[PDB]
Amino acid sequence: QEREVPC
Amino acid sequence: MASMKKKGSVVIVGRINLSGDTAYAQQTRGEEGCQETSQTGRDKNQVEGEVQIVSTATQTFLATSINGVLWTVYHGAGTRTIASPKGPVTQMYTNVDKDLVGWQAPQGSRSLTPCTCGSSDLYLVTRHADVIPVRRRGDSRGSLLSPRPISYLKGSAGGPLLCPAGHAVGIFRAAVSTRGVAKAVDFIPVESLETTMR
Ligand SMILES: [Zn+2]
Repeated sequence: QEREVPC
Repeated sequence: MASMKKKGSVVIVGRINLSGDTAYAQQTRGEEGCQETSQTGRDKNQVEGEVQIVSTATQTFLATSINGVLWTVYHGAGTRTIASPKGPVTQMYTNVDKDLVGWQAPQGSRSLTPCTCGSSDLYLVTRHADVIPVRRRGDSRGSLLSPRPISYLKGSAGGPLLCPAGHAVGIFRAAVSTRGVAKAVDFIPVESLETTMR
């Protein structure tokens, strides 16, 4: 499942 | 109490040079100088350009000047001051809910202008100085035309998404990843910065 990864 | 420490300032350690035909990263301060400058908050280096490379003790990421404010992400900078020729400069804007902070733009910096084109063909400038096409997919989402591993985008938060005319459309904050592959990006739209300023 797609997740947000802070960059 | 006596031995309580303070967090250092965010320090400008380089820039993404966009002044010419070729985008490239430049380093303006090495590790030891960065550490010293973070503790004093005093950075006498001349600043140039729109996109700075910035460091804390634990992260290196980007910061972008738009309308005379140097913007970056809360998740990178926290509430930290930024080092400047006159000492630490306190944040002018702090918004954890937007993942957004800003300081007065350093003298010598150049600012991008907010985009009024209402266009969906965008370009993301990364910490490695690549300019990657991004199709806008919502107010805060865009798709990468070519997927990248998340490793590639780490350290680029705070950098700009630009329109074809070179206006600021948003500030990149997070990869949208599946099994380590980024097919899309989450960003803070410039309109949100504009509301913050007014
Ligand atoms: Zn535009």
